[PDB]
Amino acid sequence: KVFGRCELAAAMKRHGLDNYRGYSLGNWVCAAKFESNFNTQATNRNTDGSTDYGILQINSRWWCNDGRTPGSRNLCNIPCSALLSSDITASVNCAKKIVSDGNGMNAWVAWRNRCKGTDVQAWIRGCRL
Ligand SMILES: Nc1ncnc2c1ncn2[C@@H]1O[C@H](COP(=O)(O)OP(=O)(O)OP(=O)(O)O)[C@@H](O)[C@H]1O
Ligand SMILES: Nc1ncnc2c1ncn2[C@@H]1O[C@H](COP(=O)(O)OP(=O)(O)OP(=O)(O)O)[C@@H](O)[C@H]1O
Ligand SMILES: Nc1ncnc2c1ncn2[C@@H]1O[C@H](COP(=O)(O)OP(=O)(O)OP(=O)(O)O)[C@@H](O)[C@H]1O
Repeated sequence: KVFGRCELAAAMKRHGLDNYRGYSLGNWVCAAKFESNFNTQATNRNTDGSTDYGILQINSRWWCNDGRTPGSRNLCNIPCSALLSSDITASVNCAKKIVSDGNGMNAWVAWRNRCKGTDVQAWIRGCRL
């Protein structure tokens, strides 16, 4: 599923990401925009043999199991395929674990490089949530 911007904002808010660990909703929408272009099915392989999955590009070395990543830890205790669903629940639940882990949203490279410190509230402007 390719979400619209306000559609994803509303879904993320329904699933409890607004201000989760102090990160406002626009941070999460901005991260999804630049990680996956709002496409739940996005997958991208990394140099180390892991792959990133879903709307928030969660990686198979630490967070989910894809059966092909040496040293997989599966800290979200989920198959990576679950992070590709049209229903964002599994991605949200895993993202909540990631952002609680010490580095906050710096776990998402696209957030660090394209969202952090910017006017992220713009990502929810005009939306009826
Ligand atoms: N009665 C239920 N039976 C089974 N699962 C449930 C039930 N109520 C809630 N859930 C679980 O809640 C998870 C997420 O909540 P829910 O499906 O209600 O979100 P939503 O508001 O429809 O989401 P979105 O706004 O993204 O469409 C679902 O994956 C489902 O597993
Ligand atoms: N892949 C990553 N996963 C999680 N946190 C990360 C990752 N890469 C960087 N960070 C953290 O994000 C924050 C900023 O990252 P960055 O690499 O830019 O900072 P740094 O090397 O500590 O120095 P500076 O920000 O001063 O240039 C730091 O806390 C860094 O530890
Ligand atoms: N400062 C830290 N010291 C030790 N372990 C840490 C630290 N920060 C995070 N971790 C743990 O390291 C593992 C990877 O966390 P991290 O936030 O770096 O993940 P990631 O951004 O998805 O991966 P990567 O850094 O490989 O790109 C998790 O178990 C996290 O709990």
